[PDB]
Amino acid sequence: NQQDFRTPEFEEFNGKPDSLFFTDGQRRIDFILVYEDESGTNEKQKRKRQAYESNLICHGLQLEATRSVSDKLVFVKVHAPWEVLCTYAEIMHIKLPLKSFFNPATRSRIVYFILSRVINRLVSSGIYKAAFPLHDCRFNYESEDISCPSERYLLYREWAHPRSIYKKQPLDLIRKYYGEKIGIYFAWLGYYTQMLLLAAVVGVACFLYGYLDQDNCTWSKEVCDPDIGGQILMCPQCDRLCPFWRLNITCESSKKLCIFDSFGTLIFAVFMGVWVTLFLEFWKRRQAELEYEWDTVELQTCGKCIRVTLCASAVFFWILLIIASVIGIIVYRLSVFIVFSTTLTPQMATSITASIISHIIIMILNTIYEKVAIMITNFELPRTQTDYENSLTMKMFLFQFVNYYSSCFYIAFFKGKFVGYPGDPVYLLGKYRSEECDPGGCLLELTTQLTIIMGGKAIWNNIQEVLLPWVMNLIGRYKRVKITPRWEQDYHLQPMGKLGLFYEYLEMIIQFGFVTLFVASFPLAPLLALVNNILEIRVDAWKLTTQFRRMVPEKAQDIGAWQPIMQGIAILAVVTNAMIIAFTSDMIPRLVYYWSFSIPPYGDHTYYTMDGYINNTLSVFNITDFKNENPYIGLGNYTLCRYRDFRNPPGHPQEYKHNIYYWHVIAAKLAFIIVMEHIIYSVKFFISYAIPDVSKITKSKIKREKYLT
Amino acid sequence: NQQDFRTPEFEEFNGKPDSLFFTDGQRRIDFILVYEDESGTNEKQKRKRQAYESNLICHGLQLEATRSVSDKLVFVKVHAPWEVLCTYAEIMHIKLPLKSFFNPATRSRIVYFILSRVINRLVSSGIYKAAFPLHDCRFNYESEDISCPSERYLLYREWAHPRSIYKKQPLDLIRKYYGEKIGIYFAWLGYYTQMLLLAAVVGVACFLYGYLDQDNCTWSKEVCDPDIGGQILMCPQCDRLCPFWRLNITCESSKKLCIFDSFGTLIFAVFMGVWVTLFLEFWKRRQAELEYEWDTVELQTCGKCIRVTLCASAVFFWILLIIASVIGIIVYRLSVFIVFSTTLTPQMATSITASIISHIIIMILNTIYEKVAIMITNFELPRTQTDYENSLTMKMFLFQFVNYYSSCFYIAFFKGKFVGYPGDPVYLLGKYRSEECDPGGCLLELTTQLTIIMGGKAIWNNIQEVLLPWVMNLIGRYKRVKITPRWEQDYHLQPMGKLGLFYEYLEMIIQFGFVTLFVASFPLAPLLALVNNILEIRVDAWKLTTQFRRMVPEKAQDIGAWQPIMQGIAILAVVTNAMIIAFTSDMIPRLVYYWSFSIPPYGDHTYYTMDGYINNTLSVFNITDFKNENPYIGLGNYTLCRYRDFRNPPGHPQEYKHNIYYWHVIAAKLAFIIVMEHIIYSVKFFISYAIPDVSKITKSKIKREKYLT
Ligand SMILES: [Ca+2]
Ligand SMILES: [Ca+2]
Ligand SMILES: [Ca+2]
Ligand SMILES: [Ca+2]
Ligand SMILES: [Ca+2]
Ligand SMILES: [Ca+2]
Repeated sequence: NQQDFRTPEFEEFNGKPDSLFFTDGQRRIDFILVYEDESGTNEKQKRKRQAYESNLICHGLQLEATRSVSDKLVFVKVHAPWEVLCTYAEIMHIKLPLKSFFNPATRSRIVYFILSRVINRLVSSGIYKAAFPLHDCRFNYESEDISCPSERYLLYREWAHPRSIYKKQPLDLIRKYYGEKIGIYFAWLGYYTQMLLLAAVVGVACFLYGYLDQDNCTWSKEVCDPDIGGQILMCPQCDRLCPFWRLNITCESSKKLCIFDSFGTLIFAVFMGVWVTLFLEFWKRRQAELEYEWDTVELQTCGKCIRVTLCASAVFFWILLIIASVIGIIVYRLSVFIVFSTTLTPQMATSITASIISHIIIMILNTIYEKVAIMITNFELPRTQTDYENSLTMKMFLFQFVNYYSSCFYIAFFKGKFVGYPGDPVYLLGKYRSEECDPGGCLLELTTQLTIIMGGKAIWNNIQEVLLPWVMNLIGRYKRVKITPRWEQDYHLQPMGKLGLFYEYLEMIIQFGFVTLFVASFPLAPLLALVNNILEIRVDAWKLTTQFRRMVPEKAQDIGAWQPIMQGIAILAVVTNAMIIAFTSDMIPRLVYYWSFSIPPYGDHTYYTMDGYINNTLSVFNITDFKNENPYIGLGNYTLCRYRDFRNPPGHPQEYKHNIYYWHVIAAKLAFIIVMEHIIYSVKFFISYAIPDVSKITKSKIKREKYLT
Repeated sequence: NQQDFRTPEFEEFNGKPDSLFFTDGQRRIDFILVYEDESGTNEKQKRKRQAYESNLICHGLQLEATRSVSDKLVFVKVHAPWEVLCTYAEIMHIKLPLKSFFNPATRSRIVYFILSRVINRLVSSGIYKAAFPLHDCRFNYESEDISCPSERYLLYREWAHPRSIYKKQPLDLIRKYYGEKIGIYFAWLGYYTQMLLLAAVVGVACFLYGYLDQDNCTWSKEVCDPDIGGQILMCPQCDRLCPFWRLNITCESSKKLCIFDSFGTLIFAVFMGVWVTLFLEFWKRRQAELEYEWDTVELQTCGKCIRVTLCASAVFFWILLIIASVIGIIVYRLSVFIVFSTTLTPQMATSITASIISHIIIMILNTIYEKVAIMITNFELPRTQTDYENSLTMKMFLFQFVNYYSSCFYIAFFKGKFVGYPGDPVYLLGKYRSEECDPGGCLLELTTQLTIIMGGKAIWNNIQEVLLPWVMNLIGRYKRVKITPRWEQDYHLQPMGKLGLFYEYLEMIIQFGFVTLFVASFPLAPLLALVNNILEIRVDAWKLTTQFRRMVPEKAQDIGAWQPIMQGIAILAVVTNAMIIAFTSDMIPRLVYYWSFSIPPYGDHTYYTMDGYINNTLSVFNITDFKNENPYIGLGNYTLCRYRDFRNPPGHPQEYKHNIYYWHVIAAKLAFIIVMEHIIYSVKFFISYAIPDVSKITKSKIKREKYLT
């Protein structure tokens, strides 16, 4: 309980480069503690470190220290004798196999438990420079020792190296080497990849059906027609800066719509609801199977309400701030301002530099959000580590959810919806002319945004994720910080800090939200997600195996707080897809025209048809602007312009007002929303109620194991 | 293992009327087995009974039999010695209080467990006439024995007698005497009564707000106006049998609407969604509290799929049959036919007799449904008793759900909705003129039906429930089947058969469905339910204590399969209330007229107002009927009649077609449905997520008990 003595066997030796044992070689190394003490504060640090070491030795752990070959750095090897391992395996209910005994992962876990009981506070408060377990050997080179298995080498060769991208991951080996948390994360990623493969095959089928039926979409042919669509003049989208544009300029865009706005996309949206339900249920079954196999199950007021309300209010305030930041696209404006202030076509180079600066600002904002969430959680800390982790997960996920989906939601649901008509357009404030929809359409803009986020941004994210730890290691290597032992080699690696796997989970949860919430836009989201995940498994494995210092293995029977998050995203996905199809997409007006507006009562066609849809939906507008300016007159000599709305034509008794067509279309949209939501929710409830939570084989295996034990 | 010997101490004695002990008096009676054997089948029955008795005695139970004072009836008293009780309390993990030992309830439970291990099959197959525990004494008279506590007498005096209706139930005493199932049922009933009191106070507040604001509802004043509402002629509701009726005849009805169709009802519907959420959550908390207090927690393929599909198809077929039976009101028609074939104003007597016959047919149909559900479950029996009970519960609940709510759903959502217009009315088949809405309105009809079901039918149900066991006992008493001992007295009581508490739960679940699903009609449903439950607690207690033979105590940590049923009813209630308000109620058209149809664009009023609503919603109709008959001409000389729809007036370019008003109203209804459903579901999710499942005090109490033990 006192600093009776220092670490015994204080001697230096690094002759063996791949030695995981002590100088004698009988007992292996289960932990390494790195500190520098040779050079008022220094004496206090020395005293505290000596006291901690003496207390640790008093518990039975064997510690011995060696100075670094390259001085003022001291590495203390920590090993647990057999009696200590047995007593703390009796204390901590570890399911050993009963018909070298403990694999190094569980040995390191036990030693870390011992360090925690009497380490994190010391490391944080400059007492210890580092504290970490040891890898077997270099990932690319076999271990010199023959007795010691180089399972890190095999893990790199068959699972982490890109040459083995097609091989299924050795999840048992991953769980054995890194622990249950990493293993369950990678198992979930693989299962997600398989389900994405299924959804991607179905989505490609629907996309191909839409693609083959391309020349037979009448409205696009009318749009591209120089007569039907070439003689339609559209009102300007802004004051004295947008010109009267004919519809022909959207012709190419219209073609893309016939591939992304068709009944195939609706069928695929229904199938995607079903697929999300199946994904959740079969993940529950697989999670139960993993719980059985890996034995992951183990056992170890007014003021509070006011604090909770205050923290929730602060979270809501910062969420609003992030909403304003993203919708206000202030990052791009700031990047442009910085580029202009600071100083092979110049346009593309300037765009690339602006994008790079925007990405840097984005990552800085992300770490700012992390800091804010940490501060808020500390402000309302319940001091329970699991509860603290869940609360921080929820806060950070909300921040990232807003930061990533605010632009998409604005494009889908709030961009161009409230614009009025060219006469008396809506002005929110002194700021004028709330932006209207793009000439191609809001659905096409949303599809383009999703393609950019899922196609290029995912690749750039993977490249940055694979290069950042490598660069951080390379700068240390060039910093000069000849043969090097194992502990020093692992010391010069980037330590995966707290909530390291949290970001890996968060990236995939954001991808899942992109795939499910906005699947009504384009059916190729599952395919892009599939490609990204196939790359992501290997990039995460490679960066964890090589570039990152080994973490203490943990245990977890589930992905954690992400399960309710995914369930909530699944619930929200039905509503979001229904809204996108009804509001963002133009399929409902086309269907209504085909079934109600082309018949004799409201048309001149004897049977249902789609021709004339373009000419019979664009409301006319004579140039009579309210003087509450009238920018149209100065632009050109045009007299009548047609806009995308269902107002009454000029000269009507109630002109520029919603007619029967508008309310019929609105009723159709709302009825579609209600029908789709109710049908999809009923199907999801039936599927969840008709699927066992645990696997059929797992029940029998558990029963047999209980019978035999 | 063989019939070595018969029951020892075979002797007769009934001198002590309230003796729960044997003839000696040292050991009490824990069970009574009643049989008759003194008079080829008889010898086999005798041999089997003797073998069973010998096997039972071999296990250590002490049995002795006495012949009835009034012959051929033999009662065998069964008692368990101390060693047997100890060994089977070690076998069955009973939480005894460790700082006469076993109360008679648990003694009877243990003895019944012993009987089952080596009784139900014997009783079913005529081997034993009966097998039951014993009450302490007569409910109205103190036990003669002083040592024996007459807790049945106290239970009747303070909880079951109607004189103690206002006193809170002694739930601990109920659990001690009857067991955990009965105790938890009564605790749930009491908690339901309290929550109903809260909801009823709020509903009475809303009803009073609607009642005070009665003279200021303009549309009812217009309806009752001899000028505005007296000059409106309505089209007949049927062919050549309904006359042209002026609106004045509905004036009184309109007044009632101003009390049941107002913003107060909407506010109360929102509050009722919130109240259902709070009810479920606080019941979860109370259930956890009871689990702690009473220690209720204890421990003891293609062909199958084809069988499941076949059984589900049969269930669906019978559900459709019950739908047709109830909507077809065949019970009332059959009762009228029977009355006419068989044979102080005659009208009221005939109506009362028809109602009595209808009630008899209803109870016969209920037992038929029970038999059908039993047969289906036996057809697909998984042979697990808990699973069998849950499946039978689901089947019987579905049958009763249909049988009780089909009429209400038809009135609310399918009666008068699809009628077309007087020109070319819709004919489903050769059967003509699908019935239109009542002149008062579908909402008033639904409110009247709910009042009849909740107000009078509940009282009649309570009267029948309290009289049926009493009559069945009285007929046995008059059958002559002088002093009588305890076992004979309890023998002459109606045995509460299998799933006896199932019906008690089912009645309250049906009442809960009536309260929640259709609360948008009238806000007084919680008050009527509160009165009915206040009576129901006492009637159930009285009929269980006095008129029914005592049941073996059981254990259950929850109400059972009824919890998911109530959760599903709660989920469906939001949708049903939204549909009722939007579709069944006329509030949405009134709101639209006040905000959109009374302004200058569609009205002549400078500001928002409700006057002129009646004259500006009833579509006109000139007498021009299709000849696909034209019954209107022969009825009278009227030329133009006004009907409740939004078709175009005659002479319009597209006359008798839905106009902009109809689609505006439909869009308003659907938007209200979407908004209300989403808001209510979000609020329910937030409330469930912000309420701990277990009580705050219960957590600390469990922690303290674990610390001290
Ligand atoms: Ca990545
Ligand atoms: Ca990653
Ligand atoms: Ca399931
Ligand atoms: Ca009753
Ligand atoms: Ca009852
Ligand atoms: Ca809760």
